[PDB]
Amino acid sequence: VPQLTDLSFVDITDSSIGLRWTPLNSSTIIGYRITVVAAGEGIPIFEDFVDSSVGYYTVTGLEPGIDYDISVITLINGGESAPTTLTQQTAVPPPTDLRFTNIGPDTMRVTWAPPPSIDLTNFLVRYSPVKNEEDVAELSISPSDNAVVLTNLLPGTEYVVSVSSVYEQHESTPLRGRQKTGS
Amino acid sequence: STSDLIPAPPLSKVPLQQNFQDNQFHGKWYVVGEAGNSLLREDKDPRKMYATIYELKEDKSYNVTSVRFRSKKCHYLIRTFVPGSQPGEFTLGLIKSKPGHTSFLVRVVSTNYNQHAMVFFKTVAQNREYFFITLYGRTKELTSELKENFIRFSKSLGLPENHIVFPVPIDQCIDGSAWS
Repeated sequence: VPQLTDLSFVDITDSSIGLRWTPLNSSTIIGYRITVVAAGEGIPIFEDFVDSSVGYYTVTGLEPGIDYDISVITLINGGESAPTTLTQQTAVPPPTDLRFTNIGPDTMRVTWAPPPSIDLTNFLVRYSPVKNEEDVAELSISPSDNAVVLTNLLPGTEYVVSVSSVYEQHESTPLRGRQKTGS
Repeated sequence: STSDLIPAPPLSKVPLQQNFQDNQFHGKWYVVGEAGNSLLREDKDPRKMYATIYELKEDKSYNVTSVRFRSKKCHYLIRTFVPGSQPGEFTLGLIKSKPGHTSFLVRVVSTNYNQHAMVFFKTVAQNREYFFITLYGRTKELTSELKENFIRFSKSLGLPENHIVFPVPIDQCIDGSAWS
């Protein structure tokens, strides 16, 4: 009974994991069971079914920073495949609500809302002009701060500011916007 | 995923090993028994034994490695157990300084360090609390009175017998030596 040979993860967030695979070709194949387990102790979380034509599924409601085993099993009438199992760790949750305030010709203020009740080791701000991406700046901001003021900026110039949350060596997907300076 | 679940017990029912010694607890443990509110005994394809290796860091946290035989290959996971409020309690995940909103929580319930232990695990997904208990062994075999005691404790947290499993011992992957 064939297994999937191309199961892969996509859209990996702090609370969810996406799956894609190529559905197989068989009259016999009726669907795919999906099994989610908390990795390590192997704590069963849930199972879920999709039909034979479906090559996509999203695991939701997961907890951030934790390791899960996800497997997909091919189903026939009164039988099934060996599981195809992969292990994936949910992301660090990003900040939200990027505002730009105090717009000068050589300075701006950047505010974000931290991910609530998550204890990060730091934030990480990257800024660069739009027209010269190779010239990037990195500031490491205290996990208790929610704002930084940038200085020494070129006037009349559009910047890309991004803020990522960081725990140990893992970091979130970036929260990214664009403000330009005055003249 | 919407079916009913046996409630996780209060932490008043999950006591810690008294005077817990992180240095005596380190090293390799075989998982001789398992119980949980989502765990169902399935004799058509049983759960196999695996080992964890708890390595004590300078941090005072553990670098816990799981070794499992799966899909004809040895499988290795590594996690960091950060210590919580009382010796024998650990957290995983990013939520730590907010008790009772914890992602994943560990409590060593009893152990004599050189033979056996019982460890309680509790986590959340989709607003539903899952809990799990392991009977650890320094060897693959344990005495029938230690297993009976595991069954007893598991019942004290509200699990019936069909939520309790004793994994089949295996030779693959799990008998690795390693210096420390």
